[PDB]
Amino acid sequence: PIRYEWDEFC
Amino acid sequence: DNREIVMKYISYKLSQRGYEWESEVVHQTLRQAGDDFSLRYRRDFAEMSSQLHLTPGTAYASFATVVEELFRDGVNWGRIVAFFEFGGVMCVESVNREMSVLVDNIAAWMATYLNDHLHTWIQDNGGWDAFVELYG
Ligand SMILES: *CC(=O)NCCNC(=O)c1ccc(C2=N[C@H](*)CS2)cc1
Repeated sequence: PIRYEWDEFC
Repeated sequence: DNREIVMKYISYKLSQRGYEWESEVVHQTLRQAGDDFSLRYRRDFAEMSSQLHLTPGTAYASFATVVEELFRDGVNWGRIVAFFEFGGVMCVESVNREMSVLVDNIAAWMATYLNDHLHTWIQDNGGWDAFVELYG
């Protein structure tokens, strides 16, 4: 789940 | 060595504030990604550090609470960089509040977390070399 902005690249 | 990646990251966050406390490409790429992350993802780091109220007696639980939240539904490289930067920021905050003895304690908690909860994911996802190719 995308919960942090740094998750978006992953 | 996970201890050495922790120690070099913390030593660097503290040297950037004026406080004194190839594998070289991994350390260098991690320093640059965390520096980048602290500017770009200010909002996510402010939410992580918002309910800290750092004291020697509450520090362990504050660190465990943030890191459990960060990794609860999975591991990716973004969360790994954010783990190093959140540990770094807790060390800087500890020194700033005259709780510099927390620095060694935080380093221990970070080394244990890496060894016990992040090592398997790192090894199964191309190791630190994949990190360097992707972020470096
Ligand atoms: C940036 C990164 O980690 N890139 C490597 C490829 N992505 C993954 O290995 C990866 C993607 C997504 C997830 C999760 N989704 C739900 C929360 S963690 C884990 C790993």
